Amino acid sequence: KTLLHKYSDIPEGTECHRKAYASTSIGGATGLIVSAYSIALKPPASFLEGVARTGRYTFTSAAIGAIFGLTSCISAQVREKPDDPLNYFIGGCAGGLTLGARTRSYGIGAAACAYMGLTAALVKMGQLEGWQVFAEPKV
Amino acid sequence: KFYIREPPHGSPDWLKVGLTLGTSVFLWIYLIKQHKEDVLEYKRRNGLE
Amino acid sequence: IRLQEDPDPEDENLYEKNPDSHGYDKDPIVDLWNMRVVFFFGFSIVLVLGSTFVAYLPDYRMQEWARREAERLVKYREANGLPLMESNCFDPNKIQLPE
Amino acid sequence: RQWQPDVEWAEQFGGAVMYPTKETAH
Amino acid sequence: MLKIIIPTTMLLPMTWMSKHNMIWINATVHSLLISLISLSLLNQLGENSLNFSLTFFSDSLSAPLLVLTTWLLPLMLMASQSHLSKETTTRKKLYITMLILLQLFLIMTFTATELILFYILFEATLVPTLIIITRWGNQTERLNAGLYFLFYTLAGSLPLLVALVYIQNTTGSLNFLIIHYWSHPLSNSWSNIFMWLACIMAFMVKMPLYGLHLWLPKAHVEAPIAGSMVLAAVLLKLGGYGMMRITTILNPLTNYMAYPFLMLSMWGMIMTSSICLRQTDLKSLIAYSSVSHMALVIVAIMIQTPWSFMGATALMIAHGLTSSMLFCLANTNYERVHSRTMILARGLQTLLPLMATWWLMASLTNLALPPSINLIGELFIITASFSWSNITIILMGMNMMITALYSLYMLITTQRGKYTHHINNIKASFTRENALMALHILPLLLLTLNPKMILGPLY
Amino acid sequence: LQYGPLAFVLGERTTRKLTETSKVITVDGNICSGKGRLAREIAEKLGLRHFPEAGIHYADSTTGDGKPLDVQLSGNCSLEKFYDDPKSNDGNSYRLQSWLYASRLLQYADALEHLLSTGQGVVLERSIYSDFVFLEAMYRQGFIRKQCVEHYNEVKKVTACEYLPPHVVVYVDVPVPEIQSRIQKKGNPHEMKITAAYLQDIENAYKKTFLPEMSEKCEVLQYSAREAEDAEKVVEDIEYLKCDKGPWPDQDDRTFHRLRMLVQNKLEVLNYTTIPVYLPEITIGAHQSDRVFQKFTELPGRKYSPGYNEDVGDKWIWLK
Amino acid sequence: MNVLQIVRDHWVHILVPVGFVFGCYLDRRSDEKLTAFRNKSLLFKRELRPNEEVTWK
Amino acid sequence: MNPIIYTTLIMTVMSGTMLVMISSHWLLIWIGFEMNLLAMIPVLMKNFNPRATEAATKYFLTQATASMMLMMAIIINLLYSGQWTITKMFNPVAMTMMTMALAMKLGLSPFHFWVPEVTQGISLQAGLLLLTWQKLAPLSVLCQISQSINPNLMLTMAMLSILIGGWGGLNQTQLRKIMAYSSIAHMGWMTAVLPYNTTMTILNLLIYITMTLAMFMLLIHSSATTTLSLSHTWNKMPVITSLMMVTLLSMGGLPPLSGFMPKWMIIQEMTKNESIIMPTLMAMTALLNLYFYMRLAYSSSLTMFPSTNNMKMKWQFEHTKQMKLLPTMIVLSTLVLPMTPALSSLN
Amino acid sequence: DGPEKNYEKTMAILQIEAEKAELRLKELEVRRLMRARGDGPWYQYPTIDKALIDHSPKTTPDN
Amino acid sequence: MMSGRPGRVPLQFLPNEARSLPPPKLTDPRLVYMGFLGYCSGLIDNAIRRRPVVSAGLHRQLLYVTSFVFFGYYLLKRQDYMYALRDHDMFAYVKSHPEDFPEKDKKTYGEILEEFHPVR
Ligand SMILES: CCCCCCCCCCCCCCCCCC(=O)OC[C@H](COP(=O)(O)OCCN)OC(=O)CCCCCCCCCCCCCCCCC
Ligand SMILES: CCCCCCCCCCCCCCCCCC(=O)OC[C@H](COP(=O)(O)OCCN)OC(=O)CCCCCCCCCCCCCCCCC
Ligand SMILES: CCCCCCCCCCCCCCCCCC(=O)O[C@@H](COC(=O)CCCCCCCCCCCCCCC)COP(=O)(O)OC[C@H](O)CO
Ligand SMILES: Nc1nc2c(ncn2[C@@H]2O[C@H](COP(=O)(O)OP(=O)(O)OP(=O)(O)O)[C@@H](O)[C@H]2O)c(=O)[nH]1
Repeated sequence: KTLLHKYSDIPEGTECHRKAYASTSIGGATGLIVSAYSIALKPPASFLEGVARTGRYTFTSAAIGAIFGLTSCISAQVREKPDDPLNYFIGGCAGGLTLGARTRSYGIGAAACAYMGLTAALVKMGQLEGWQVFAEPKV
Repeated sequence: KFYIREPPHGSPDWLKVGLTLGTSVFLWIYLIKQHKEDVLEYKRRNGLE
Repeated sequence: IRLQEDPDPEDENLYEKNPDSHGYDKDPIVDLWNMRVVFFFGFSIVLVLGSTFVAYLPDYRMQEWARREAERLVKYREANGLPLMESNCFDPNKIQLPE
Repeated sequence: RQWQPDVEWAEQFGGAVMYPTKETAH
Repeated sequence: MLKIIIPTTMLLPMTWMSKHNMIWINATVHSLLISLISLSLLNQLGENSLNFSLTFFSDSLSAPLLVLTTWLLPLMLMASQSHLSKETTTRKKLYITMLILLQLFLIMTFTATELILFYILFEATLVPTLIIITRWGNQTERLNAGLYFLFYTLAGSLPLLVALVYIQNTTGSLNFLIIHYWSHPLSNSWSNIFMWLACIMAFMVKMPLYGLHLWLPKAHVEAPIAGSMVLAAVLLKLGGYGMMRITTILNPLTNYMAYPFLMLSMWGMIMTSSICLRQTDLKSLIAYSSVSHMALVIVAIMIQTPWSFMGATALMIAHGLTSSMLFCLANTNYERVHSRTMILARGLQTLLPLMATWWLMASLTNLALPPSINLIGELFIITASFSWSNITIILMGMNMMITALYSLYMLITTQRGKYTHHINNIKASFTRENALMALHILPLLLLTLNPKMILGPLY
Repeated sequence: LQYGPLAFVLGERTTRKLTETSKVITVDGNICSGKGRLAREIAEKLGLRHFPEAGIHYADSTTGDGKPLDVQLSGNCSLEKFYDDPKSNDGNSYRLQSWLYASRLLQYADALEHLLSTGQGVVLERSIYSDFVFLEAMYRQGFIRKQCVEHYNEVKKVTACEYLPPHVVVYVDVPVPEIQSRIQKKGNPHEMKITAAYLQDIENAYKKTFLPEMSEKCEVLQYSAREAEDAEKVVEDIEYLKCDKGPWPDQDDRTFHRLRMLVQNKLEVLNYTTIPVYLPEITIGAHQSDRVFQKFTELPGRKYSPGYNEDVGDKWIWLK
Repeated sequence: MNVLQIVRDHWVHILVPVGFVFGCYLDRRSDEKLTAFRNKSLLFKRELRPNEEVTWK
Repeated sequence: MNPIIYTTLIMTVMSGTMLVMISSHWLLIWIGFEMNLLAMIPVLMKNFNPRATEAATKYFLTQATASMMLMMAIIINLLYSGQWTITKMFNPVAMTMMTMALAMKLGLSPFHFWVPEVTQGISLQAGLLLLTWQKLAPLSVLCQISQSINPNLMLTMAMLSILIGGWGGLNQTQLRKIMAYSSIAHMGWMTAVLPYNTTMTILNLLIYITMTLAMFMLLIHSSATTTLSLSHTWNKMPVITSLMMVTLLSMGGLPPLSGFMPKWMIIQEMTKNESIIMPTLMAMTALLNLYFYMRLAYSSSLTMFPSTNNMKMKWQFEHTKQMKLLPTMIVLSTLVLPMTPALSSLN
Repeated sequence: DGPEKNYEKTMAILQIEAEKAELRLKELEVRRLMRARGDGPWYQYPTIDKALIDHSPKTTPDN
Repeated sequence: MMSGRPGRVPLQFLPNEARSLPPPKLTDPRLVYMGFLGYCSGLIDNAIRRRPVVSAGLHRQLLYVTSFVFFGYYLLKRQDYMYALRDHDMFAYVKSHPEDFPEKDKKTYGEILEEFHPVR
């Protein structure tokens, strides 16, 4: 997970450009994966609009990835609180708002604001405490 | 009587049912003796009697 | 006619078949017997004796035993002049407080 | 009597998918 | 212990194998008999709970609820043999089977000694109630109603499952005594809050607090009479029993994390009681009233004060008996008018004079009029809450002020006033309905003489 | 035992029993045309099993004592009622046709079951393949709504596809003025009021549809009234075919074993008849359907499985 | 007096009562396994009386 | 198909699965998979309808591809270790290689796309065999090689199995497609615990076996394939719809019914393995299965859907089937929670 | 009955629960411990038996 | 996990050395529940076949109780075996590994400093 390792290596609220670059790379790769799937299961009748479909998906996912990159890092920089889970929460909601902008609907943006912001807090909760999702076999 | 034809289970299938009692009493008499033989062998093996 | 269904049945009045109807079931004799059960095995054996049973239940929560101990304990304590109930509970003399 | 399902409820559960769309319309 | 369980389950073969028309009789006989035996369990010692075995034990909290559930069991049979008379014997037997199977689970969970054992039949009560609400419910939206009631509790219960097994792998056994004696100070680490949230939300859902309560109006209204009573008089109270039991290992985390629920509950009771002031449906109005009383217990349990627990157990029972009665009031009126709108049948007192009385102490009991057990509950809780903070009495007393208006609001709209001209099917009340109503009110005033029975282990 | 898979494995075949007297001959024609009379004569003169026309209570005839059960308990439709008001709002017309289609479809299975289990040919009146002539007739004057056709067809492909066509079909050709002649002599006031149009509309659908498209898979011989009464002439005509077209002169023991599987299971043969497509004439609501089912269940004999009803005298219930 | 039928229709009434007397049996059987600290806790442990051998059953 | 031919075809399919579970040599493991495949297709071809031909073709293409892809995992392990013994293998790429190779046979990940469609095309009895017996053989290999698995890779495959398997189930009318989506969801539950402790992977298997035998043979007894067709069965035989709703509730996992026993033990194990987020999410997705479970239960017996006048013939006749082992199936599939500590027998 | 019955009986309940509680905590520790080290009775993952080794002289000395 | 312990002969439902354990008593509460399952199958068995449930084929459900009881009984002995086996080699391990199981110090609650949080 070297690409994911980039985000973890950069200290929170420090070198915001690096964190934004690391974050948008995560979003871009994630958008590419889902876009490639969508092309597969759903046939893009003409090739050119197929590149349009994957362009939209990648552009969106990068935007959420990028916007969460700044908002998380600058908030920790501004408030001098790197451990605070709220840093990701505002960033999570900020990312959710960008999704609403891309889909042009307040309701979906509001829904993405709450859910992504909550998850963004939770993942930071896990990083601080030490939560493991894919725990190795211990017993 | 009511149904004009003798339905397949309308008569007591004597050969089959008599088997069912036969196996069940076998199934039981095996169990009690199996419980019995397990008991004193466990007692003898673990000391006791 | 949408579906071949039946019209909504009309709520029968148990009274107009038998004026003494008690509303427990249609048949009069069991209805009268249901009266006996619901009252005899309701009010009679549960509310009356059950109340007396719980009312005359033996000492619950030791509400009076503690009183008698307190009277004896308080009578002991002020007789010697020491305070009638210490501010401390687990005697500090044994306590081995860290540093 | 208590309400029971009718052709409105049945056709709600009838078809290719109870959650339909234009793609699944045909 | 066993002296209640086997009689309850052995009651099931009786109903199935009884005569065609005697089902209601013999079931009612021994359901009341079971109540008598349960009352023998009501006795409690000083401090040690009445412990029976590794599998079952009772304390001063479980016993009052146990006798309440067994006491309830005859009442649904009494309340249901009017809208199920025109049904096939098998379905009647199945209906009775559901109730006692439900009631059997209630004895099990309240007497359970292990939290997981408490947990297994904690949701197992849902299956019989789901059948009762769905199959024998008399409405259309009961289907969506059952789904709302089922999914809400599961959505809260499953986190408890993950939380509970985590306790087992970390602190050995989950025996209620072994937890209480080996309690350790829960830390403030950010995992312990999610620890705290999971151990609490499960009991939150089936104890409707503001926000997590929309299932109750849909649960109560579309449910049949027997379903409504069992759901409102015991089912909303498994959550209550859990909190008094499970908050042993949630301190001092309960001290700081209690705030969002306390504000939600204290404000919610004002909001919910306000809904009661303008409810078009009589059953819904009673249902929302249960939210207000239950939300009061939320503050009661979550303050974690000796007095607060005591008043909780007082409102624990008194609300259940009262809410069951009011649902009986609505049911006894419903089939005569075949509608649920309150203003449909006004001026019932001039037509049915005794029901005017039965509705009257019923409204007074819900009013927390002293010395009814409801007043002992609310008044005890107010003092405990007031010690916690002086401001809350503004919220606390306001609820009583709102509780007054809507309680007599149903009284004036239905009982008093001018009788409706058009209706002409209102027959003189069957003495079954009358007998059942006294079956509810009479033990309530009988309990007034001995609050100590239902005050709880904190007493 | 039955034709269960153990029977076929142990040696129970189907081609051994059947012989040249194994045919699915159907005597058929217009209303009251005397087809049933000719069908009996063919049955007697060939030693060939006869099947009378399947009425509303034909299913009732098969089950229990064979006593026709109540119309409410079996049919929810009356042919005499259909005569009075063919376009009644209750849907007596289509309910009559659909129930009749099921009854003859059951009759078709009973014929095949006896034929395959005995090798003796079967003669029946108005095989299910010819049942459409009435529905077509009941559709021309609007006795049923248009949608009844599609549902009746929808049942037809999902059922009649597996049941293979007869060997030779006997047709009693009878002109409408003749049909308008006898039905007065019948006397039953319900069948006097049959429209000449209905007798016409069955005829052409019988003529231009039933005979030609179905002729390519079995022999068709047309007889008017005189050649209908001549039992001697028709019977040797029936014997004087090779019977090449049709699936029957192609299958082996494999299909017949499978065919007797479906036919022996009396639930399966009409399983697709209770198709879940909803239309007002045939759909019955939950309350009415449930109450009737209780009324059906409380009847003697039907309370439990056959041979398991103590009321009729099923002794040894505790041992069966 | 019709006893061939009062038994058939009223034999159900004995089910729960024997269930209760049964329920006491397992209640008074399960406690035997729970003997363990019988007259052992120093709060209640005391000198055993001349004739009885078990303080609490 | 001749019953003697049918019996032999099933006999080889059973033996092929039996061969897999009893082989210490990787080649023989492959032999069992292919010859089980070699006799699975004709059973799906028993009805011989164009839908079945589409179903059988789909089933063969995915299974043959997975089995052929399985060979390289053996060959690569051979190449780097020279060991044909089925044990902890010695190559991460080979370990990765077979894990999706076996997963496609089970159909957990997007690989699962063949599972629903093949069940739709083929008959109810064949679907019962495909979704119950044909899942023992791929599971047998995973149990033996569980110690070598990458935890991240397998847990993911399990996650999307319950995730997608439960999610699409809300949008299925045909009961056959509902069962397959349930199967994919249940596939995740066993596979998730597989790296941690294999004992209750088996425990989930026999239990999940019990309902699927219970449900499918109930459905066969009903002779219904659609939700509406199932709804009409209340009129004919209301009792069967009653048991089906018990199993529907049980298979959903509500306590104290049997279906709660696997999930409860699964959550307990990974909780012991410090994985506590992972169990919680699967439990949340478990309600997704319960929804269309309730929808079927609502349509089957909890409510009373309209019937058709043509149902009256069905009353007169009776069922000729013998539904062997159905009585003990549902009882063993609905109330066995009190006998939970018997799982140590599997160990 | 007397409070002595409930007092002594509950003491036995606590004694049984305590031993059960500590055993489970030991069981999770041992299961973790012997899974890692592997020098334990269970968790012994299969190996290849040394019996299946051909010790007879081969056709080539270098063996 | 006991998947490869030394001595496990494969396909052995009840190994011989398991006989050194107290056999399940013939009326073990677990066993009678197993007998319950056999009966509960019997009642529904007549239900599907539409027979007089309780009083229908006394032979049929009688065999069900017998079959479930025996298959239950042997299961219980096997179940008791593993739990005894699981505890046995457990104890043999901890004596063999004293260093990994320190004896925690004996301090009464008097010396333990457990901070107190008021409820206020
Ligand atoms: C701290 C390190 C990380 C820092 C950066 C933050 C994380 C990475 C950036 C955010 C990633 C999650 C947000 C969603 C990204 C993908 C969005 C996407 O695919 O949008 C397209 C589409 C939604 O639109 P649609 O429904 O198709 O409607 C329009 C139809 N014409 O999509 C669909 O239709 C399908 C549904 C959405 C796609 C499936 C779910 C994708 C996300 C899964 C979790 C990813 C987690 C990444 C981070 C952790 C792992 C590295
Ligand atoms: C865990 C929670 C509960 C889970 C399970 C819940 C199941 C039901 C849930 C609701 C289901 C949907 C709604 C109801 C559907 C009803 C289905 C049905 O078919 O109903 C009608 C039917 C008519 O009855 P019938 O089949 O004629 O049989 C009568 C008895 N011979 O009725 C029947 O077919 C029912 C027949 C029942 C027969 C019962 C026999 C009882 C025998 C008891 C013996 C006791 C012996 C005691 C011995 C003591 C000493 C040892
Ligand atoms: C509808 C949504 C849910 C409704 C509300 C329910 C309650 C909200 C919170 C739900 C929590 C569920 C998971 C909690 C399980 C038990 C928690 C527990 O025992 O505490 C652990 C808390 O640890 C956790 O990580 C628990 C989970 C935290 C929350 C993240 C997952 C749950 C939320 C998302 C899934 C559920 C939401 C619905 C999704 C559809 C302690 O472990 P630890 O982390 O201290 O372990 C030692 C070391 O630090 C490393 O492990
Ligand atoms: N819809 C419908 N009506 C039928 C069918 N078979 C007979 N009928 C009706 O049955 C009535 C009398 O039976 P017919 O066979 O036409 O006349 P019949 O006087 O009995 O004399 P035969 O024709 O010799 O049997 C007429 O109203 C027919 O339309 C059938 O398959 N479908």
